[PDB]
Formats: sequence, C-alpha cells, structure tokens
Amino acid sequence: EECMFKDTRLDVLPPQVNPLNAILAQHTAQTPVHRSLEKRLWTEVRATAVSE
Amino acid sequence: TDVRPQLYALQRFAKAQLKTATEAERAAIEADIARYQEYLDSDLEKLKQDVAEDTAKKQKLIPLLDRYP
Amino acid sequence: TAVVKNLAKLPAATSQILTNVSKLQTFHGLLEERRDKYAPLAYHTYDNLKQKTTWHPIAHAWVDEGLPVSKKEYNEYCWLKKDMQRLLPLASPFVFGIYGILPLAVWLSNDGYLPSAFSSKKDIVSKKLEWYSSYGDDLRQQVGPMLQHRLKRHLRGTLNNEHRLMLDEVTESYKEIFYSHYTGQLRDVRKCAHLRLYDGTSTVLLLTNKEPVELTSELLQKWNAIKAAKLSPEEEKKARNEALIEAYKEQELHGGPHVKHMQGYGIPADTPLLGENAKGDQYTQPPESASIPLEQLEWTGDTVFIPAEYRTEMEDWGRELTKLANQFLLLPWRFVSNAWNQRRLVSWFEEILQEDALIAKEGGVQALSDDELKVALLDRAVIRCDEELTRGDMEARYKEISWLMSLRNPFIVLAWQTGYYRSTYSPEDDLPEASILPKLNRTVLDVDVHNELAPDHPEKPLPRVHPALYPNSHLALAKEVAVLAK
Amino acid sequence: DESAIKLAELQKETERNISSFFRDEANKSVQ
Repeated sequence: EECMFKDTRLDVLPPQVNPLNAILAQHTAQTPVHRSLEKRLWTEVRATAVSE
Repeated sequence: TDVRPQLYALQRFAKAQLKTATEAERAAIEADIARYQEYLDSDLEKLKQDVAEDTAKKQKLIPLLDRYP
Repeated sequence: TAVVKNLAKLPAATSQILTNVSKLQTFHGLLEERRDKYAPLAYHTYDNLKQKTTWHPIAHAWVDEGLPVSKKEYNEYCWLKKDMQRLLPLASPFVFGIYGILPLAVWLSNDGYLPSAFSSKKDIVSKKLEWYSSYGDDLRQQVGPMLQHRLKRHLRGTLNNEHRLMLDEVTESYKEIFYSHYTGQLRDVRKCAHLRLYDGTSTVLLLTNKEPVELTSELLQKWNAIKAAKLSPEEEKKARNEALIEAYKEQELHGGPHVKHMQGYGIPADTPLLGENAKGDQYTQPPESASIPLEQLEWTGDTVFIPAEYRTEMEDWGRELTKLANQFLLLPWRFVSNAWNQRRLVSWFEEILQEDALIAKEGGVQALSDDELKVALLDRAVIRCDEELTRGDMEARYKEISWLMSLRNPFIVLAWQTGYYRSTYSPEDDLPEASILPKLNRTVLDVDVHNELAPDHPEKPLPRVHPALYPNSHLALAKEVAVLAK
Repeated sequence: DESAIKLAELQKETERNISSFFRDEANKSVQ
C-alpha cells in the first residue's frame, strides 16, 4: 500500500542476460556438425582470399 | 595452409554422419556430398566463388550499419 | 484575410472542381470494373447486439494486386475523394436558404477546410504536403495523446480494475509502446504486435459441402504451391480437395476446429429428435451432407474469417474512441454511428494497403522522393511536420507501419501511430538545451520484422538484438542490402 | 546464467563429435 513512499528500483533491476545466447544456441541445435566444420573452411578460405 | 585435405576430411566426416541420418537429413547430406564433389572436381573455383559472394554480401552489409560515420 | 483571398479564386476553382469530379468518376469506373470481377463478396455483418454493421479489414479491405495504375494517380483518387467530402458545405444554402451562406464563408476562411481547387500548387504531393503542414498535422497533434490514453484505458479498463482485465505478459511491451516518450528509446513493432495477446486466435473456416475446415499454414502453403504450378483445373481442384480432406482429418484428430470451444462462437452438433421422433438410441438427426462420402469433399469457395478479438474489436471501442481514431487519421467523424466510422477507417486502411502494394511495384520506398515519402508517412500518421527526420528513419518508419498494417488490426496500428505525437513544451526558455549528439539516423536494416520476438516477462525486460547480429543475417538481409547499396 | 552454459555445452558437444571422429580415424590409420 505504501509503494509510492519507497524506492525499490534496486530490488528490481533489468537482467544482464544476453538474448543472443538463446539465439545462437537454437542455431547450433538446428544445424548439423558437418556444416559447423564447413564454417571453419569458409573462414579459412576467406583468410587466404584476403591474403592473395 | 592446405584446403583440399580439409575438404576431404569434411567429406569423410559427412559420409560417417550419413549412417545415423534420417530420411530428410540423408537427402540433405547427399546433396552436400554432391556439392563437395563438385568443389573437388572444380579445383576449388566454385568454392572460392561462393566464398566471394558471401564475403561481398557481408562487405556490403557493414558500411550500411554505420549510422553515424 | 483568407476569406477574400479564397473568394478571389472561387471562380477559377469551379472548373477545377468539375474536372476533378470527372477524373474521380473515370478512376472509380476503372477500379470498380476491376473489383466487380476480381474481388470477392465481403458480406455485411452486424455487431454482437445486432443493430449496426461491423467492419474489419481482413474481409472488407481488398487489395488489387495487379492494378495497372501509377501511385500518383491513386493518390489523386484518394485526395479527390477527400475533396468531395470537403465540398459538402455547398449544400448548406440549398437546405437552409440564402442565409446559409455564412457557413460557406466559414468554409472559405480556412484553407484546410477546402478542397484542392483552392490551392495554388499543382502537384498532388506538394498540395497534400501544404495541406498537412498548414492544418492537418496540427489537428492530428492534438488528438494523438488523448487517443493513446483512450486506447490504454480501453485495455486496462476503468475504475481500478486492471488486475481483472490486463495481462501480466503484455506488461513490458505495453510499457515500451505507451511509455517510451518517458525513456526516449525507440520502439520495436513486434512489441505492439504483442498487444494482440489480449485477443484470441484468429481463424479462417473454409466452407465445404460437408463441414467447415480450419485453415492452417500447411494447407495454405500447399494451395500456394498448387497455384504456382499452374496446373489444369482437373488437377488443380483434385490437389486442392486432397489437401482439404487431409486438413479435415488433421483437425478431426486435433479435436475439431478452435471455434467449437470459444465463447461467442460455436458449431452446432447434430440436431436432436424430440419425443416420439427419437428412434430408440439414435437421439440425433444428422444433416444431409452426412450422406455425401468424404472423398467428394470440395471447397464451396466460401470463407469465414473469425478474428476472435475479445478486447480489440472495434464494436467494444465506444462512441468516443472511434471518433478519436477517425480524427487522428483526419477522417470524417461527426454525427454518425460507429459503424459508419468503422467503414471509413477500413476504407482508409484499404487505401493505405493498395498504396503500399503500388509502392512495392514501383521499386520500394527508395524509389520515392523525399517529399513523397514524407507525405506517405503523413498519410500513415507516423510523422509530424515539426521533426525533420532523415531518409533512413523515414524508410524504417514506413517499413514498421507497413508490416503492422499487414496484420489487419486497427488498435495496434493506432497504438503505434500515437507514439509519434507525444511532444511536450518546457516552461523555461533555456531548457531544453541544444543537443550535442547528431540527428537520429536509422536504416531499413535496423527494423526487425523477419524474426519473432517472445513477450518479455513482467519487470524482466531484455535488451534489443540487432538483426545483423543474428546468424546468416547477410543472407536474409541481402534484398535490403541490394536495395540500399544501389 | 542459463544461456551461456548451454551454448558452451552445444559447442563442446560438436567439437567432441569432431575430435572423436578424427581420433578414431587416426587410430584406424595407424592400425
């Protein structure tokens, strides 16, 4: 009843959770493993492309 | 830094994974194996072309996100 | 003053008025000729109390995808319809007498009360922008906040009954949509779509020769595939009926359509046999269509849209909220039932949707000019003329409200729109101080429409993730990238 | 947290499958 006569903003703060983790986890769960290993090839070939 | 043996390793791992795959997963992995064989026969030219396409997409994406250059 | 200034051009205005009437007649002839052969029959439906018609865009707002018309010509059509509405005070002398000229003087005083013919400008875009910046933005900037309050107080209810009416999952989205003028942060449209959680599940019953079947994403996908294959009708109808019987079996396994167990709607069971008509244990009398075998299941071509808007429906809005919704959109509102204002709002909705379609045909938003985009956003009621935004912010705003209007719900549309008309005035001269940061800029990429967003839990809001940070975003955003880089 | 540990676990499971496969392959090659 005395909510107006308090300062409870510290008792209720916005969480520091990154929602991106929930997104990337759903991304890996849907993909297979050989595509995960392929991404290491896509990155490596991109490095050699920038090198040449 | 070698690329051909890494692609061979990827193809062999995909073949190993194909055994435990379901029907749709089996079809997708078969298409992937055909893609890898096409890369192998093309001497990594199609692979580098696809890499360049994706990198061009990314490199067009970056400068547009600079709202305050 | 403006009275004599407009009387000076009143002779020169009648010719333009009649020319505009002829243009309107020709365009309406074309549009109705197309509509009478390509558009379905949206039947009239009465409200729950069954005294006045009710209107929804899903059934009544049809979009002629394939209208061979330029966007500017449609703007002319709509603006001249509004000019015909504004020509109504000319009837005052013909119903009151020769002393019915003082209303005509009041009409000629303000230029915002007048049609296009009294304007010195020529292009429809410049004329529309002049009218807006002179009269319409000011008229709209004094209805926005009050309309927002009415929408809020429609959700939360009156007399301290929020614990009985509001939902605890739409709470943070409600706050971000309605109280972001406190924070100064931008809003996500998906948080306004979360307001639809107050409503039920919107369904679509296709009527067959046997029973109604609920439409699903799978059945619609199959029908679109069959439509794209361009098959013969002997094969098209066969595949459609195959998908239809499949969906019928699927819903019969689900436990019937969603509508059977929703308060206010329902499918009757088999009729009862009364008294001696009861033949022992068979207390029912099935319908005629029970004789038809299920393999002959064919779509009647008839559809029933059920929005299930238990809190959002325009009937329960009221005498005042409807009028303010029409005021805020610069539509006619006085001395009419809420049914007529509902139709006016739905017609505005249809106009905006057709304009969106024509814009997409013309090459999107980027093909438009700056004044044309400004005028489009003014028509959508998301910009006020005292802002001077950038082009990217305008494009993002257009994309936002276009997606929001694609959902066919006026309440969330108005909730979104009214947020852009909450401006304050300071009592001091020094304050607000001159800012140090640059003007607000955005892009079409910053708007997340291609992803779903769950409602944030009450008092646990989450930060905003850019679409670019998602995996494979460069592939999903490739269209916008190609449009922007070019 | 309850979102970072899950992501780390999924990544570790993927790397585990990869490393186990290639280790078995190396062992068979030595055999």
